[PDB]
Amino acid sequence: TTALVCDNGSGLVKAGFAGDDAPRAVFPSIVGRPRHQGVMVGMGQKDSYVGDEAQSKRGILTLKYPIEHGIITNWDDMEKIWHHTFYNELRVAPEEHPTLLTEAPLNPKANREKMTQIMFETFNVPAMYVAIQAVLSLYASGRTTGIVLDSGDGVTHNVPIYEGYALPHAIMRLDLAGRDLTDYLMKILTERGYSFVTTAEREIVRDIKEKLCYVALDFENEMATAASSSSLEKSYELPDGQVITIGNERFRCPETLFQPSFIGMESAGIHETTYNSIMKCDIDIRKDLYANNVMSGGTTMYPGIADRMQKEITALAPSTMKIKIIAPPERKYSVWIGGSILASLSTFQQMWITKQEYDEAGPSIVHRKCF
Amino acid sequence: TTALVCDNGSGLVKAGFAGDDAPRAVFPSIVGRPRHQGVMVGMGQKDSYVGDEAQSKRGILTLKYPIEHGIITNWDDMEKIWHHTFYNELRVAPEEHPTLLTEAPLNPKANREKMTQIMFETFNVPAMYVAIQAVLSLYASGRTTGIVLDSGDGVTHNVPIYEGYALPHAIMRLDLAGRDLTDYLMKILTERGYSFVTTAEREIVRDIKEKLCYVALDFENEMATAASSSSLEKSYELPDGQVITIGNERFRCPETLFQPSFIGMESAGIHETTYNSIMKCDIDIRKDLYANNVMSGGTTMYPGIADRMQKEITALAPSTMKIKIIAPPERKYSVWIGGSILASLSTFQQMWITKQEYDEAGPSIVHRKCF
Amino acid sequence: TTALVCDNGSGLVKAGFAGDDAPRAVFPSIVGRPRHQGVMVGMGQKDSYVGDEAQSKRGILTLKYPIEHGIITNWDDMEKIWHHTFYNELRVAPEEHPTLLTEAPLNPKANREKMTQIMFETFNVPAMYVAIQAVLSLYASGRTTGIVLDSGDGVTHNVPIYEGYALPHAIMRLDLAGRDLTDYLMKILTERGYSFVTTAEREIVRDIKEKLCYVALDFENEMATAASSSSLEKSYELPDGQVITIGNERFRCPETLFQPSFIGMESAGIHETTYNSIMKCDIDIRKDLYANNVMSGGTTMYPGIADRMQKEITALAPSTMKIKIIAPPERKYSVWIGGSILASLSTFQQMWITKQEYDEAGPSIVHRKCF
Amino acid sequence: TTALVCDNGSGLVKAGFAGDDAPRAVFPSIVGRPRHQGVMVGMGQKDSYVGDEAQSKRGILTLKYPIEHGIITNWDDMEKIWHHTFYNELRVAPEEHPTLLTEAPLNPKANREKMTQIMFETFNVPAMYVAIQAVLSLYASGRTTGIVLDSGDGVTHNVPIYEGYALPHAIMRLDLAGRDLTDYLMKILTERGYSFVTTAEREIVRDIKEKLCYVALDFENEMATAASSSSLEKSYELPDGQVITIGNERFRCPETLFQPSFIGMESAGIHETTYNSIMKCDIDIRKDLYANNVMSGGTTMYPGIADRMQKEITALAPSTMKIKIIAPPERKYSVWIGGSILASLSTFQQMWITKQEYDEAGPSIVHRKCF
Amino acid sequence: TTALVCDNGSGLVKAGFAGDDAPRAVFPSIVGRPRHQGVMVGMGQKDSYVGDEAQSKRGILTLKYPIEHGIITNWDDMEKIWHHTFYNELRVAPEEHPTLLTEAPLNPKANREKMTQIMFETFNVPAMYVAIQAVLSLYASGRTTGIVLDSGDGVTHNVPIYEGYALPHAIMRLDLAGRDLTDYLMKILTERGYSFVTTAEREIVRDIKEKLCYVALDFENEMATAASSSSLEKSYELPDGQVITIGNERFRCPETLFQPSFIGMESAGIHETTYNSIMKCDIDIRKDLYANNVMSGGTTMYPGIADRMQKEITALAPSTMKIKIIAPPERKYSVWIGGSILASLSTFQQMWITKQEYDEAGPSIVHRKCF
Ligand SMILES: C/C1=C\CC[C@H](C)OC(=O)C[C@H](c2ccc(O)cc2)NC(=O)[C@@H](Cc2c[nH]c3ccccc23)N(C)C(=O)[C@H](CCCCN)NC(=O)[C@@H](C)C1
Ligand SMILES: Nc1ncnc2c1ncn2[C@@H]1O[C@H](COP(=O)(O)OP(=O)(O)O)[C@@H](O)[C@H]1O
Ligand SMILES: Nc1ncnc2c1ncn2[C@@H]1O[C@H](COP(=O)(O)OP(=O)(O)O)[C@@H](O)[C@H]1O
Ligand SMILES: Nc1ncnc2c1ncn2[C@@H]1O[C@H](COP(=O)(O)OP(=O)(O)O)[C@@H](O)[C@H]1O
Ligand SMILES: Nc1ncnc2c1ncn2[C@@H]1O[C@H](COP(=O)(O)OP(=O)(O)O)[C@@H](O)[C@H]1O
Ligand SMILES: Nc1ncnc2c1ncn2[C@@H]1O[C@H](COP(=O)(O)OP(=O)(O)O)[C@@H](O)[C@H]1O
Ligand SMILES: [Mg+2]
Ligand SMILES: [Mg+2]
Ligand SMILES: [Mg+2]
Ligand SMILES: [Mg+2]
Ligand SMILES: [Mg+2]
Repeated sequence: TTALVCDNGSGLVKAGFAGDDAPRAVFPSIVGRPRHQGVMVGMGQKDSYVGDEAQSKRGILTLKYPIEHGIITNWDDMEKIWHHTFYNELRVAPEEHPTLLTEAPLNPKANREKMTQIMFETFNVPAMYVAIQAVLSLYASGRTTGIVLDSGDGVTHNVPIYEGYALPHAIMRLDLAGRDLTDYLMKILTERGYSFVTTAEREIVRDIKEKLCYVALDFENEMATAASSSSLEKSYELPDGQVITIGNERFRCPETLFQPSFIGMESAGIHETTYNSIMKCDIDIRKDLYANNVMSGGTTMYPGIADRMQKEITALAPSTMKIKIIAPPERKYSVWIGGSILASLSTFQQMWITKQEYDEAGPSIVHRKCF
Repeated sequence: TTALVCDNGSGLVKAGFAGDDAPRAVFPSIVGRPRHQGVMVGMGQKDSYVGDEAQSKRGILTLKYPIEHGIITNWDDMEKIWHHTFYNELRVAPEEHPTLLTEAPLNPKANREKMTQIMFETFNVPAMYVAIQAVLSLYASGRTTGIVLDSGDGVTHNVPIYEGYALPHAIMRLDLAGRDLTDYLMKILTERGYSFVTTAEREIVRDIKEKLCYVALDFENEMATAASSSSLEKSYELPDGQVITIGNERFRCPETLFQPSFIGMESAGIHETTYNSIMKCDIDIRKDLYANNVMSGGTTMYPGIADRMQKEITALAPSTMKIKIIAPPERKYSVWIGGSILASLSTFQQMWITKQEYDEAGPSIVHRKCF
Repeated sequence: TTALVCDNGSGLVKAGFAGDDAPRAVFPSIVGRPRHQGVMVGMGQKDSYVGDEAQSKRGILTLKYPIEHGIITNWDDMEKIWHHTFYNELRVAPEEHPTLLTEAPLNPKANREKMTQIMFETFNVPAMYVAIQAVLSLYASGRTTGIVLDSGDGVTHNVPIYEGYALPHAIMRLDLAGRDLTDYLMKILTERGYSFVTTAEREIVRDIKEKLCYVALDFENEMATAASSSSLEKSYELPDGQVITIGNERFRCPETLFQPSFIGMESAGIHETTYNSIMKCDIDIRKDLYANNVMSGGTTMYPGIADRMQKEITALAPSTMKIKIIAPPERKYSVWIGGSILASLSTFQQMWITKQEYDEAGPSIVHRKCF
Repeated sequence: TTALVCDNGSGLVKAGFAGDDAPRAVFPSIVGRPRHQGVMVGMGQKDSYVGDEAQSKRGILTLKYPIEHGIITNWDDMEKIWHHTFYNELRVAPEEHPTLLTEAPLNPKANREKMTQIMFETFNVPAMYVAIQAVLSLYASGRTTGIVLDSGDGVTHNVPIYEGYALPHAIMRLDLAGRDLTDYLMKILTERGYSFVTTAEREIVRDIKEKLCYVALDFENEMATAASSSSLEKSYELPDGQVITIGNERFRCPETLFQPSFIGMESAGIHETTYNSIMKCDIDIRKDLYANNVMSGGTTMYPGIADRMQKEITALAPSTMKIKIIAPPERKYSVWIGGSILASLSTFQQMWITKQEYDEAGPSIVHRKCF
Repeated sequence: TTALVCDNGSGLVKAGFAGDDAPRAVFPSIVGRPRHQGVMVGMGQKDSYVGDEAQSKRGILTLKYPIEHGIITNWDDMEKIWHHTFYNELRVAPEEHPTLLTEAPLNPKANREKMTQIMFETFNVPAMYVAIQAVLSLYASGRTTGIVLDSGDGVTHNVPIYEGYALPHAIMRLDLAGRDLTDYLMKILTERGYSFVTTAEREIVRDIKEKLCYVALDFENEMATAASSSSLEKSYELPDGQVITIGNERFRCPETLFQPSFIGMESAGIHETTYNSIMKCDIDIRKDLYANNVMSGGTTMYPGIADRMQKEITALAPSTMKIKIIAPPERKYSVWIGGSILASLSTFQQMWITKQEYDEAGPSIVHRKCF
């Protein structure tokens, strides 16, 4: 019965089977609650919508994510989703086969531990394993050496691996991610009278940025040219047919990844976060890391993110260092892909945590890391 | 013994049984009082006529409605009618079975509360329920999503429902209704020497408008073409054989629904009342509301009301929004039909307020709303 | 050559010049036709008497009013009168100067239109204007805010004006007027054997009521005290010296204005007609209207009409509202006075409809209303 | 000639001179248009009333605000007002001296830009400056550190300032404001049969809430005690002397500020809006912000708003944090007061935008922000 | 006018006068820059805060150290501090008297040279001298023989002195110091959801470790006992009242000094660094060094650092060697104390480098070392 791979991340959940080349089910990790009145209850109707069903009824629901900044903040809702994923969407009964879950590095221990508990107690998972998202992304590329820049709506992080050996001590992690980009866009659009405020509207704004936003190659020049009407300006058609003129914001929003101060984020831009994480490692390694900068995660789907990353990291490094950014198609699936690969590996099977094994050992087992 | 459905609205009362496809008894909610002399009393004769009996003797009675603008202004008379409805007209003894009553949203609480009191104290109703007229209208259509424009002689109102979930916060209500249309017609006909002034005459005028009036598709053009004698002009034959030439008024009266200022009504025309009520709701919903504009209530029987509504709402909305007005046959029965349907529902039975239940709880129970 | 002001109302015609403080000619709008035999024709003699000449020969003429309920019912006769007014009585040739005519609001359009036609075609009027009687009455008072209760033998009506701005939408009009009072008096006097039946006799009865009738302050008490012989009873001396004892009728006739049902008039008494017309207007206005109740028109010459009006309107209104009825001397001339004033205004001259202007434009021009 | 300070906000305009301790002229930013008929035009009379003159004639005008939600929606009308303010009401000729204008943060750029344009092109303003309302409010208090909760009928917003340094990144803004409170009150009063619907009536309702409404300290308990007749109930005397019994609504209306869902406002109550805005800022700052919660703006004149705010914010914060709400007298003038102070500052003079300076630079200059 | 002693180290600057028993001024060598917005400039306000003033305004500043790992990385900022130290904080004018500066051994020559330059060119220092921190520490103890383990937030180093004669050839130096401990603590606290990321927050974390951290005597046993809730766990109260539960980390952070690999530091723990530095020296000396292990510097304020150091160094050495660690009170002032002593010595005066002397000789003079 093989095994199930579930990219239970923030934003979207991507699930499919070990051995598949792509997730079979992709949908938002969103729980929607009937906003007006109470619910109905007596006439059924529903007091809870999940993912794409929440999207169908979006406008009458208060939308909540259970995961924020890579952390399961609302366990009740997350549990509800998990059920709705493989149990309802994939037509899978827990006990049929074991499953792979993921998380971003440097989470609170409790995040992983409680997640595990649920898999074994709420569900009948017959063996489970948790892996670092960035690591999986590298597996998807097939490389054994490089920097993984994994950036979603939850978190942005850098993992450094060299010839199969990870370097724990230099892993970087930022709260700065897609939701901050989204929130910033909601804010910045008030400059032109386009006030989005509800959770439902927030999702529209996300739709906008995923279609129109791009990374300024040279922000200064883009701002200069933005003083003149041009191809910069786009007309976004809303759900109710009214249209929005997007100007400078089309690139100013992505800009925040390189100038975090825009949103109050007292930090370094991702080009420096990356640079510095490389600087933290031995000089004997750095040369290779430079030429294997694997970029993945949905925020890296912005057009030009690779081009400008290349530009700025090149500027920071010595001119004699050759830098190469890897940015394949399907970056949005990279982690999941890695998972499919991982689970299909013969050797890997020894890493499974059997429910019984867990029951015998207890919580702490989920942090073991041999490979 | 099933249950009784009673559309106890202003204007007309339409009663029949739960499970019927149409009301069995339809008649005016009018109380007539012998105008000349006193009454008779000693020789019987009668000091009160109701509905169709008042119509028979119309010309010697002062006619009063007990309900005005959806509010039971004269309880004595309304009580008298209720008796005369099911007790006399339908041949029903209260206690045989429970009954469904209706009202327009945003009434004074006392309207519902006192009505309830009477059902349980004056009559022996063994369980009673009150429903919003617009909601019922939507049930009659069978849709779960849309705008209900319910307009009678009492009030005009807009209710927005989405996929089974009502949106309380955006319900609109106007005093502007059929009696204002009627009163205006009485007034406007003095332009041609046709002065109607009594309550009895008022009813004639109502008869006129229900036969000849129509909604101008393009009011301006109709006024222009009205400068020439044509098919516009009609000869109405009065009760005593004298005839009336109706001109421009044939459409100028319905015009007031779109230009309320004609009667001093500082408001927005119903095309804007509708438009705005949609604007009040989330952009994620508006698209669907546009395509499910359910129009019902007797004033919507004017020929062309749908055509022009379509025209003007289309003009207000974006050209990319598809708008569809639903305007079935039997719009005049829609609310009652919905009631028959509602009462026939198995689930619905839990909503009944048992007389005992009321007696135990008290007044406030009539505003509970779970479903 | 200034201009001519003509209060061409029902009952009496009052004409004088713009700038005069009172009409120069006042006489009945009555056409009398030799009742017995034919006429004479061959020996001249006359087949038509008008106004005061008809009064001279009253007893051998059938008297007809051309205007009834404010409407020119008999154009032939009205035309004849108009000639006899300014042409014969005032010694004026049409073309010397323009003229102001009046009418009660809510007349049939044709009333005004045909009147206009005659002024320009039968006569040589070099510019003409028609004004609402009530409006003019307010001008005579000099106020810019108030209720005008204008009541003659033709009609009774209420006009509401606020700070120079009329409120069309709340104008009230009743058929109930002086001729109904007169007719009722003719009828009620048969109780004591004083049967008046001819048109000539009708005029006597009018003379009676204009001398003896008064408004009961408290009708109930007056009826009670009327059971005892007192100052109530008066001896009216007829044209032939016989005398009439008037009792209760002396106030019971005016009573009908407050209890219209007495004459079959299914309506509200004038105290409620007034009250309600105020209720029809915005709460922000009503307070002022209460304190500016301008009463005018000949029927308001009954002693006590103001006192009782005050009483009953006060009762209807809230005790905190201050009510003041204006009832100057010369109420019988108020409309005409207003006309004199109006015509003397510099600004007003732009309102004249030049004969040529009319000829060019046509009928419809008489309903323009800019000021 | 000093300078002019003009709190050109929504609702009311408060103008006075730099150095004054209070505005000299305070009046509604309302434009009224003769509702019935047309206007008059030819006889003058007026086709436009502003502020207190519109209040005088309130009942015959359609009242419009030009500013809605802090945005000048109707420039024609706003221009008209500006003229009527200092030009007519204060007896000031533009060019005599420079002026200070204000606006709520996060407005559309065009709001400020167009406003500027008018000051320099329509008027002869010799130097102008625009400031954030909340900032000015803090200046009025004299503090350099704190939270400014500025809430009017337009918008509600939170600004955080620390030791003279603003924190742009954590400014909050809500549409939820006084007009929503007012509109809600209009609606909620239909429960007791007090239907207010016109723009004129809306102003009455505002008058009601400004006199009777208060903030429930414990809403639940107030609702419980509201089941019994008590001091809760008040008799409001309307403009026409009729009285209104206000019950639960007297506090249920203010309740919406803490439970926005009441009006469909999918948001957080102002106690959480405030709390969260503090949470958005560094832990090293939060302690001070807690003890300097400066509340201002006219909606904060509701009795008990401070008491309950204190209660709920205290509950949300840790028990060890000391919280202090500043709520001086003259909260309604706070912004203007700050303006007077600001303009009187020597240093501040460098911030003026000279008309010439603007003409040379152009639009963008109005968003400069050095201090 | 005596002389000034300035422990211009990383972390804190401790200044006082030659002859004093303790520094008069102690404050952080931190420069803070207004993080949000720009600054203010025009209204003054300040664009730079130093030490305790930066602490006052901590939360709105980006905090930077100018010294890192014992090296003045940012000269601009360090210069600024020096001014703010004696010039502003101590109320001293440079030229009043000569001054003693310090540094950690094995710095880049330029560190000392540039520092000197500034003292003579930026300031008017009339003679200056630079001494090795460890040497001074030994002077403070009063011993002439021993190992000085001087460990601050900048660097950790070992100096060996025997009977007044230093042994240059065996001086050890590590980057591993207090900031690594601090940074590690920031990281390790994410295990329990306590994410500190800003420079301001970093300072809080430092405050935490300086209050709660201690050195595990037996790390293994502490980890074992840490599996059970006990006295290990502490509740730290943050600046905003929220509390933090510190567990294992309370000793795991100090552990890194003995197992540097925890932070990627491929080195030997300080117990072996010390041991080995002794091994590097002649067997005829080692015996004495063992009995005079002078520990100083702020990181040695962790409770138990002496106890465990004793334990582990004893284990490494032969059982017959007597080992004694000196760990007086005021270890945090040791270097400065030594400086006060040094400057007060008569003989020592010959070591001063006169400004003129420097000007004549040039840069190289600062590395002379006779005594
Ligand atoms: C409508 C929408 C996007 C499309 C806007 C429309 C199609 O285009 C415009 O009309 C531009 C037009 C505009 C153009 C030019 C100009 O100088 C001043 C204003 N924007 C406004 O007026 C603002 C008015 C407004 C109210 N608070 C605000 C807060 C900030 C900014 C604006 C507003 N405005 C459209 C909205 O607020 C509305 C209502 C706000 C939602 C919650 N209440 N917005 C929305 O509901 C969502 C769907 C976003
Ligand atoms: N076309 C796109 N352009 C930019 N960002 C995108 C695009 N599609 C998705 N994203 C962003 O990627 C994130 C969602 O996908 P993903 O990053 O895979 O989520 P997660 O990594 O949390 O599973 C969001 O930030 C989303 O907006
Ligand atoms: N043929 C018609 N054309 C227009 N209006 C009609 C017609 N028949 C009935 N009406 C109007 O509908 C109202 C009466 O029916 P209805 O609206 O159902 O009353 P209610 O809704 O109050 O029960 C009146 O306004 C009536 O004039
Ligand atoms: N003394 C009076 N008392 C009561 N009514 C009078 C008196 N004089 C005239 N009227 C009434 O006024 C009307 C005639 O004058 P008027 O009202 O001015 O006529 P009109 O208004 O039609 O020009 C008649 O109803 C007449 O009886
Ligand atoms: N006594 C009061 N109680 C409550 N609210 C008030 C009171 N007086 C004024 N307000 C409200 O304050 C707003 C008007 O004053 P203000 O808030 O200063 O307007 P703005 O801030 O837009 O200038 C309105 O919401 C008004 O109802
Ligand atoms: N109570 C304490 N416990 C542990 N370390 C401390 C304590 N107080 C200060 N320190 C550490 O000492 C260093 C600061 O003082 P110090 O070591 O004298 O600085 P420096 O030596 O650079 O002048 C920092 O590492 C600081 O955290
Ligand atoms: Mg991801
Ligand atoms: Mg109906
Ligand atoms: Mg008259
Ligand atoms: Mg304000
Ligand atoms: Mg040190």
